[PDB]
Amino acid sequence: LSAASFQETTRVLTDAAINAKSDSLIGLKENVIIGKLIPAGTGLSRYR
Amino acid sequence: ASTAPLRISFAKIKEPLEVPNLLALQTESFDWLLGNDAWKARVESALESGQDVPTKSG
Amino acid sequence: PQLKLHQCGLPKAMALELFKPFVMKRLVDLNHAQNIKSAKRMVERGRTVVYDVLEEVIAEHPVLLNRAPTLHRLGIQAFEPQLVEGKAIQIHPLVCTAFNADFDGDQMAVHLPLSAEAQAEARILMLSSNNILKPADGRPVTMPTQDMVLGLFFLTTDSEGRSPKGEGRAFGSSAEAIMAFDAGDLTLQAKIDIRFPVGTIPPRGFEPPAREEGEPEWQQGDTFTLKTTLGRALFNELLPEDYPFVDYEVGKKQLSEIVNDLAERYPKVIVAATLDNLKAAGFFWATRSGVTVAISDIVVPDAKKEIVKGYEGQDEKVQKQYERGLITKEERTQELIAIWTKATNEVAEAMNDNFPKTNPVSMMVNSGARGNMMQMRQIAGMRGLVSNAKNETIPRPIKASFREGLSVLEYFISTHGARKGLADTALRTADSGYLTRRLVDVSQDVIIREEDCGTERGLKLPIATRDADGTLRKAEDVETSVYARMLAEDVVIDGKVIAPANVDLGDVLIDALVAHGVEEVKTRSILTCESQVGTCAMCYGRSLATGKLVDIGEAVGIIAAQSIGEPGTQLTMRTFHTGGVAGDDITQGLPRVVELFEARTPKGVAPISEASGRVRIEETEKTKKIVVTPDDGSDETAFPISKRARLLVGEGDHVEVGQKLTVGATNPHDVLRILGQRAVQVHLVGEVQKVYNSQGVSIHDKHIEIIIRQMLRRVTIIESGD
Amino acid sequence: HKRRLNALGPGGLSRERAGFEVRDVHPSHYGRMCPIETPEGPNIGLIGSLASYGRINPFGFIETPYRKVVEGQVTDDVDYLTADEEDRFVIAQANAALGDDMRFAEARVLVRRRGGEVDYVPGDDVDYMDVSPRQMVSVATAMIPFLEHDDANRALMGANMMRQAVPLIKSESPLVGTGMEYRSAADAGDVVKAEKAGVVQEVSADYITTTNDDGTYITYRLAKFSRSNQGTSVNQKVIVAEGDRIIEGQVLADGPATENGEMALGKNLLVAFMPWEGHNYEDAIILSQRLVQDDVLSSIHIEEHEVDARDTKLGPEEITRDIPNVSEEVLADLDERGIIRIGAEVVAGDILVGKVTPKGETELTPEERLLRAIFGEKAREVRDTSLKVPHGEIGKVIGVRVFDREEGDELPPGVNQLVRVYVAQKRKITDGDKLAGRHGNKGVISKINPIEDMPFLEDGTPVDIILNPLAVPSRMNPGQVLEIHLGWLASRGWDVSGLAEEWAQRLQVIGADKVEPGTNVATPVFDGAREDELAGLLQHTIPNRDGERMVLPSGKARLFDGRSGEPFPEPISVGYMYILKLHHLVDDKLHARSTGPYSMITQQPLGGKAQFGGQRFGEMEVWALEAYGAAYALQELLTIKSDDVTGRVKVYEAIVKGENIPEPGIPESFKVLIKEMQSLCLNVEVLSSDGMSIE
Amino acid sequence: LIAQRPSLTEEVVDEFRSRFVIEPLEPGFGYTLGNSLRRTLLSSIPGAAVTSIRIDGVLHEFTTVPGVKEDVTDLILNIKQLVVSSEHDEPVVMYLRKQGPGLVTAADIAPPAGVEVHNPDLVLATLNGKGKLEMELTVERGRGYVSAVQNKQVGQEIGRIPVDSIYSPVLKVTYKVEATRVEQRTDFDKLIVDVETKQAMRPRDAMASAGKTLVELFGLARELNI
Amino acid sequence: AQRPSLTEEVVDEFRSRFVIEPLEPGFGYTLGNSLRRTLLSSIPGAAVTSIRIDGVLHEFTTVPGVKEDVTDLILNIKQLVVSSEHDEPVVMYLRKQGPGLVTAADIAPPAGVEVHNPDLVLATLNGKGKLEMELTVERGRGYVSAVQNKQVGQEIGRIPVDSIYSPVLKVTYKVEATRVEQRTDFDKLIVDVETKQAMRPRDAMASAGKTLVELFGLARELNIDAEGID
Ligand SMILES: [Mg+2]
Ligand SMILES: [Zn+2]
Repeated sequence: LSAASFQETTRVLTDAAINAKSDSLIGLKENVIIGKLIPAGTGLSRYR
Repeated sequence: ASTAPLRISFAKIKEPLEVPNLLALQTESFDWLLGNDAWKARVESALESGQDVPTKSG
Repeated sequence: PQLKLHQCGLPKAMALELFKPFVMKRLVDLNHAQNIKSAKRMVERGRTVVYDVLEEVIAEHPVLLNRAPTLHRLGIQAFEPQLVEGKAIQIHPLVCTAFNADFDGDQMAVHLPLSAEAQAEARILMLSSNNILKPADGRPVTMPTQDMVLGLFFLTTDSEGRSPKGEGRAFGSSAEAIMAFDAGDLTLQAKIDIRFPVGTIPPRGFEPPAREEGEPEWQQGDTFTLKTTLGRALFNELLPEDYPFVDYEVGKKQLSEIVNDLAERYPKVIVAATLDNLKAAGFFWATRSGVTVAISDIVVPDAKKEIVKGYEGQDEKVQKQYERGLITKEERTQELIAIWTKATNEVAEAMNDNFPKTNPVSMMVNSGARGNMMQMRQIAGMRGLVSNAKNETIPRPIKASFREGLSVLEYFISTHGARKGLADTALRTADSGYLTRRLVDVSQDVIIREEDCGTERGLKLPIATRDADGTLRKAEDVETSVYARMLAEDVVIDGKVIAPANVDLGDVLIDALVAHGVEEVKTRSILTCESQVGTCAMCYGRSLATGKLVDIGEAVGIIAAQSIGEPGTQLTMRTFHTGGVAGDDITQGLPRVVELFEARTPKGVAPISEASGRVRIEETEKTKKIVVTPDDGSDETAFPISKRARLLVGEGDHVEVGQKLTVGATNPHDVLRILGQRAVQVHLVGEVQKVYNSQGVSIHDKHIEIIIRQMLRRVTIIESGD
Repeated sequence: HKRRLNALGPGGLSRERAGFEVRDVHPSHYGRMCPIETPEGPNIGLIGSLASYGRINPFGFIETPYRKVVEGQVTDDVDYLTADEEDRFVIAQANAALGDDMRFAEARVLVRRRGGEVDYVPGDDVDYMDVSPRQMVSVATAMIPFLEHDDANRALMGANMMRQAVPLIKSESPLVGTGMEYRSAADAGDVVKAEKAGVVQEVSADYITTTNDDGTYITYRLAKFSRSNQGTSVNQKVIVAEGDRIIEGQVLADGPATENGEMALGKNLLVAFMPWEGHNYEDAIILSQRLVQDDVLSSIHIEEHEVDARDTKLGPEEITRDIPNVSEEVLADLDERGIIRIGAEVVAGDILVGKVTPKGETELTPEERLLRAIFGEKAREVRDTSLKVPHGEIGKVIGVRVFDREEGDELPPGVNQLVRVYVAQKRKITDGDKLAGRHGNKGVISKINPIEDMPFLEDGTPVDIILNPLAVPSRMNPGQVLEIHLGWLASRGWDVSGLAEEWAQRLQVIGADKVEPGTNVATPVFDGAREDELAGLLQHTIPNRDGERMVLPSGKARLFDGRSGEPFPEPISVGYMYILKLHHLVDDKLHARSTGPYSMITQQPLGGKAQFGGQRFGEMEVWALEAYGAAYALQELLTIKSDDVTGRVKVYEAIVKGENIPEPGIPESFKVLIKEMQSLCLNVEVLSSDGMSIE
Repeated sequence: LIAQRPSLTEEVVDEFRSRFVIEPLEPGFGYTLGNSLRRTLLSSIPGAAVTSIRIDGVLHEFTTVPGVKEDVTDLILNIKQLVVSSEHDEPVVMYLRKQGPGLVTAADIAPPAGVEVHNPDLVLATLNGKGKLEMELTVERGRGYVSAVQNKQVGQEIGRIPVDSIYSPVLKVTYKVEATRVEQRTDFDKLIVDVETKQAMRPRDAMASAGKTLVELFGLARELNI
Repeated sequence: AQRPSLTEEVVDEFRSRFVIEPLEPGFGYTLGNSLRRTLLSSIPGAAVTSIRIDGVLHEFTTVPGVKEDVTDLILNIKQLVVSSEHDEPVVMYLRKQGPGLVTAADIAPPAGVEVHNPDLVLATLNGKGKLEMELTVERGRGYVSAVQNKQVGQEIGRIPVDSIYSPVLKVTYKVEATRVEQRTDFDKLIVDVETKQAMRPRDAMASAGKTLVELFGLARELNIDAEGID
C-alpha cells in the first residue's frame, strides 16, 4: 500500500499481484489510507 | 494635448518624440485584417513617405 | 498585538459558521428556541442572541490554525479562540516565524476538532504556548523579532551618540529613576548607579565583585547596587524575578539565548508570560525608538565618490591597454572584474564606517531586526557587479546606489538577476517539496517503540577539538552534532565520574569536559541502536522540540524529514556565473542534497584509493591514466582520468586505504566499500551538513542520521545457495 | 491587458516546456518588451508587455525608434529599428549631455552596443540615440515615480499590483506622479472624449450635448454604475459646464479611477514612517478612521444574480410572485411579476426572483393518489426554486433586466425567461482589506484608529496612515520615501524664485521654481526630481502658521502621541503618499463550512467558495499531525469530517442532539479505490487473520 | 510649596479659532492635560448633522436625478458635510426645493424653527435648464460619528437614503507647552490649547463641553472613593 | 450612555490596583495619562532637601567612623519619608555615638515634623560613633533633581540631595478592551499605584481626582455648556 501510494503505482501493484503479497495494517501511511489510528503518538495500543 | 490638467514636471531634457497611440498594435492590425478605409489611408500615407507597409489586406 | 500567546481572534461570521451545530444545541438548551429547526432558522437570520450564544460556546474549544505550505509540525498550531469582529483572523505577532506568515495579504485556514480526544490532544500537544522550540535544531522559534527586538535593543543599548543626561547619578530605586526620566533630566540609556532591593539576583558576572564587608553578604538574596542603565533596569523587570540580572545590549542573539534559557529552565506557563511581557515592552519601546527611514538617514559615504573615481581611472587605463591591442578581451574582462570587486568592497567598508550606531537603519540591522550589510551597501554606497545574461559577470558595474539613482542601462542590466532569482525561487519551492516527499516516505514508520535498549555502543564524536595553539576549545558545531545526544557510559579522566552514563548532554557537561581536556565522547545513537522494536527513546536522545526525553510513539522519521525539508526553499546555492568551468563545479545546493540522499554518484566524481600503495601517472596522449600499485604483495589498480584533473596527489607517492586521488566529490559507494560503514555514515552526514551550514541553516545531525540509517538497512547477498 | 505579448498558448510555449532563456530578459528586449512588468507566478517571463514606443512590424517583429546621430550631431530624423538591425549599430542614451549646438559635449559618450555590451565611444563614432529615457519601460511601470530608486523585484511587484486597484467613488490623480497618467487614461477607453470641436449645450449627469462648429449636434451618453467583468462600477462624471468651448480629443467626462482625464487609482494619504504599538508590524498597516468617515477609500461593487425559467418534462417553469407555501413578508418586496423591486435592500435569504417548478413527481404513487382523492384537496407538488441572495452578500437592488421568449428577445433553446438582477453595495475600508503603493509596498489593514489616537503634527493635523520603516531598507525600495518627501513638498507649495543656487537654478530654468500649494507634480521615471532639489525645496516650503514648516530640511517632522500626548522623542518622517486599494477584498476571501455539497465519486467536501466548500487538508498537514502524534484528531478529520457517510451524518446528529461523536469507519475513498483496482482485475480482498475482514 | 492655583484665559484670533492659556501648571504637566482636552474635543462634544435624505423619484443612492450634474452618491457626499445646528431631541425634517438653472447651495434650504444651516456657500449640486430637485433632509443631533448603516431604522419608505452623520462640531485642536518666566527650581510651564471649530459653535462652547465631560469623568474617581 | 465605576483591590499596605469599569472608546487614554501625571506630580508632601554631617566636606568621599560612602548615605536619606507642616525649610537633628547602626527612629523631630519610617537604617557606625547630622526638611510636590541649591555654599557639610516630595512613588496604567453589551470598543482602565508610608493609595487617588476636577472646571467655567454625562 505504501509503495503504491508513493510512486510507480502500476509497477508496484503488478509486482504485488504476481507475488500475491499481503499488506499488514502496521505502518503510518497504510493506516491513513484505510482510515485508522496511526501507530504513533497517542494512537499506540498502549494509549488506546 | 494642450487641454490636459496642470502638472508641474521636473524633466530636464526634452523628448522629441511623443508616445504613440497605446492601442495602435491592435486597432491597426485589425484594420489590416478587414482592410477597411483606415488601413487604405495608412497604406497610401506610408507609400507617400516611402515606408514598408502590407499592401494586401488580411 | 494585544493577544496572549495561546489566543487567536477569528471573524464573527467564520466562528458562526464553524460552530453552527453547537450554537443550535445551546440555543435550544437555553430555551431561546423550542426546536432545532427554529434554532437553525434564527442562526441563518443572524439574531443577536445567536451572537451571544456563540460567545458562550466558542470558549474551551481549541481551534487549529494552519497555513498553506506546512513545512513542519509548527505550521498547524492549536489556539484558544476568542470572538472578534472584522473580516480577518487575528494572530499573535511572534508566531509568524512558525507559520512564516507575514501580513502582506497572507491567508490562514482553520479547523475545529470535534471529539473529546481530538480537542484534548489539540490543547495538550499542539497548543501554541507549548510549541516554543523548533524541532530542527532546538533553538526557540516563537521569540521576539523585527520591531520587538529593535525596541528591546533601544531599551538596553549603550549611551554612545545618544547625548545622555544625568549620567553618573545615583538612585535609590528604579521608581526614582523613572521619575528623573519623566522630568527630562535622565535618559533611559545613561550610565547611573541604581540600587536594587531584596529579592533581585545580581548579574552572574558582577557577583564576584560583591560589596566588601566583614559580614557575609547574601549576594543571592540581599539588596545591592549596580552601575547599570535605566533601560536595562526596565528590561530586567520583564524577566522573572528569580532570573539573574542582565547588563548588556540584548539585541537579537542575546535575546535568543535568554529565551532558550527561560524555556530550558522555567516551566512553560512562565516562559509564555515572559514572552508576552517581552513582546509588550518591545513594541512599547519600539514606538519611541526614533527609528524612521528618511532620505537623509540613507547616508551615501563621501568615500564612495573618490574610490569609484580612482578605480574608474584604473578601468580607463585597462580599457586603453585593451584597445591598443596588448591584451585580449578575456584579460580585459577579468582585470576589470578584479578592479571593481576591489572598489565594491572598499565602498562597502567605508559605508559601514560612515554611519553612526544611532542611525535608524544601523539600529534595525545591528539589533538583528531586519537587514544585512550588503543590502545597505546597495541602498547607500554601491550596488556593484551583477549577474549578466547567460550567467556571466558584467565587466562594468553599477557605480551608483539606489539613493543616488540607477541610470537606464544600469536598471536594464540589474533586472536580469531579479528575474532569474524569481524563477529560481518558483522552481525551488516544488523541488524542495519533492525532496521532502521522498524523505518522508523513506523515514516514515521509524517510531520510538522502546524506552531503553541496553546497548553500550555509540559514536566517538569530537567533544572539544580545535587545539590550535594547544588550547582546548569547544568545537564550532557541538550545537548540531553532540548536543542533545545522551552519553553511552560514564566518562572519567581524573579517576572520577565527570559525566554520568545516559544523561542529557547539555552545555554544562561540555564545559566540564573541555576544561578537563578530553577530545572525544561516546554518545548513544540510533545508528548504533540495537533494539528489537525499531528505535528506542534513549538512543535517539531528547526531542529537540519538547526539550524533555523523547516519548515513546514519537514519529521521529516525519520530524527528521520535515526538518531537512524546511530550509530547502531557502538554500539558494547555485553558481552565480558560469565562470568557464564545467565538471569541476559539482552540483551546489538542493541539487547537492538530492545527490547525496539518492546515493547517486556525484557529478564531479573522483576515484578513491582502494589500498595504501605507491601511486604514479601512466598518462597516454590518447587517454590519461593514474595507476596505483599497492605494497604488501597486492594487485595493481588504475583509474582513467581526464586531462583537466588538477591532481591533489603527486606521482610515486604513498597513498592510504581511504584517500582521494583527484579533486572532486567522492562516491558514497566507495566510502562504504573500501573504508566501512561508520565511514560512509560520517561522510554523508558531513557532506550534507557542509552545504546546510555553509548557508547558515542549522539542523541537528540526528535528523540526517535517521535517513542515513534507513539508507543502509539492506545488504546485497552473494554465495547464497547454502 | 491590450499590450501584452503572450507566449503561453496555441502554437507557442507551455508552462513546463519553457526553460530559462525564454523566461529571462534579453539585451534585445530593450525598447520592445518590458523587463519589469511580468506575472509573479508560473508565468514569469512568458507573459510580458509591449514597451511604450514599440511598433509591430509587418512581419511581426517589434521596432523601437532611434534618433539618427549624423556625424555626431543629433537630429530629429527618427528611424524605427528592430533587434537585428539594432545589433549592427552603436546606440547612445537619451540623457547623454548635449549642448546648444546638437554636437556632443563630452568626449566619452556611453553607448549600448551589439550583444548587450555597453562601451563608450568618441561620439562622432556614435550612430543612433534613444529617443526617450523611458523607452525601455512599459506603461504601468512608467506610472511609478522614482523607479530608479527601487530594486527591480519591488518595481515588478508594484507594477503588477497597481492593476488590482479598485476604482473609488471620488478619484484624485496622484499628488506626485509621472507625466503619464493623462496619456494612459486618454489612450484607454473609459474617458469620454470629444469627437469634434464645438460648445457644450446640456450637461446632466447622464449625458453631454454639444453643438459642433460644423453645424451638427452630438449627445454623449455616459455610463452610470454599470457592472464590470470583475464586479466594480464604471460610473462616469462630467468635467465641463454648459458653456465650454470644446476641441476634438478633449475629455468631457472621466471614467472610473480618473480625475480630469488623468488616471487616479488611489488616494493621497498623509503617512508617518514609524512603528506603532505593534500594529504595523511585519508589513501590516494602520490608518485613521478619517478615511472611513470621509469615504476616501470607499468603493461600489455590483453583483448580478441571473436566473432562468426552464421547461421540464412535467411542464413549464414560470416566474410567479405567488411562491408555494411561504410567509407574506418574504415576498412582500416582490413585484407583481415576481421579481424584486428596484431600490430594495437585500440580505442573505432574500428572494431576488420568485420562480416555481411546474410540479414535482415526489409523491404521486397510487397510495398518495388515493390519499389525495379522499382528502379532496390536491396538494400542490411544486418545487420552490426561487432565486435567493447567496449567503454572505448584501446591497441595494440597482437594476433588473428581463429577457423573454414571447417577446423578440432571443434566448437559448429551453429557457423561457431570463432575469438578471444587479445588486449594488458600498464597501468602506475595514480591517482586512489590502492597500499598496507604486513601489511594491503592500500590506493588509490591521487597525483603524480613532482620529485622536493617531499621531499629529504641530498645528494639529493627524496623519492618515502609519507605515513601518523596517520594510523600506530591508525590502530595498527607497523610492517611497522620495515619493513621500515630494508629496509633502507639493502639498505645501514652494517659492524658490531667484536664489542663485544650483538646485534652484535648475528648477527655475525648467519652470518649477514657484508652485502653489496643492499643485500636482510630475516625476518622469528617469528624468525626475533630484534628491538635492527635494532637500533644498523642503527648506523653502510655503509656511502655514507664521513661519511654521512642520517638516525640517531633514525630511522629518516633530509629532505628538495621540494616546498620551507626549511629543515623540525624535522627529518622524512624514508626507503624502499615493495609496491604492487593491481588488483583493476581505469579504470574498472569508470562506467557512460546517456541512455542505459533497462530491460524486468520492464522498468528500467540494472545493470553491461559492460551493460553500471545504479546506484541502493536504498530505503535508497529515505529516504535521503525525509528527505531533495527534492520532485521534487525524482520524476524526480524515473520516468524520470527510468521506464517511454514516460518520458524517451521525456526528452532526450527535452534536445537534448532544452526544458523543461516534467512532470512525471505513472511508468511501478506500471503497472506490478497491473497486477501481478490482476493475483492473486485481483480487483485492480486505482479509482478516481469521478470514475476510469486514468491508 | 507654590500656592498658585491654575488660571484659564482666552485669546481670540478668528471668529471660530481661539487659544486658551493655562499658566500655573507643574513642569511636565501641560502635554497630558492639553492632549486630554484635544482628545475629548475631537471625540465627544455634541453637534448635529443630516441623518438621512429622500429625493423625489429616487429609490436608492446608485441612480441619477434628471437635470442634475451630480449623482445621488455625489449629492450625499456633499450633504454629509453640512454644518447644521439643531435644538430638538427628536428628528426634524428639513426641505430643499429648487427649479431651473442654478447652483443649488445650502442657503436654498428651508430649515424649520429651531434648526440652522451655518454654511450657506456650500454648493450641493448644479441644475440644468430642465432640472428640478426636491429633497427631504432629516437633521438629528448626536456626538462623534455614526455610519449610514446605523442610521437605518425604517423600510416602509422605499425612497429614503440613510447617510453618514459627522456630528462633531470641532474641526482641529492642537496645543503647546512653553516655559513660564517665573524663576523657580521646578520651572513651571504654560499650556496653550488652540481650538478651531466648525461654524455650529464657538471654540468657547466646545471647550466648555470638553471641560464638563472631563470634570464629570474625574469626579467619578474623586467622589466615589471614601 | 454607560456609568463607569471605580473599584479598588488592595494587594498590600503600600500599593493598590484601581479599575475604571466600562467607559467610551478613547476615554481610557484620556483618563490614564492624566491620572498618572496628577497622582505623581501634584500631591504635596515633604522631603529632605539637604543634609549636613558633622565634620564633612562635599568632595571628601566617605565619612570617618561611618562605613557607608557619602553616596550611600545620600541614598538612604532620600529614601526617608518625612511630613512637614511648617511650610519652611525646617532643620531636623540626629545624634549618635558608639558603634552599631543608626536608624531613623533616633531622629530628633521638632514639633510638627515627623518621620514615618523609623526602622530605616541611615548608616552603620564602626568604633566611635560621633555621627551628628542636621538635615533640611522642606515641602513641595513632584521630583526635583539636586541642582545646585547653594546648600554647600552656605556651609560645606550641607549638601543637596534629590527630593521625592511626591507621596506616590510609582504608578502604571494600561487600557484594555471590555465586552459591554455586544460592543467591543469600550475600554477599562487599570492603574496600579505604589506609595510610600505617608498615605494610603485611595487617599492619593482622591487627591488626584480633586486636582483634575479643578483643573478642568477651569475649562468648564468658560461657559455653562452641556456635553452630557451618565
Ligand atoms: Mg506574504
Ligand atoms: Zn537504543
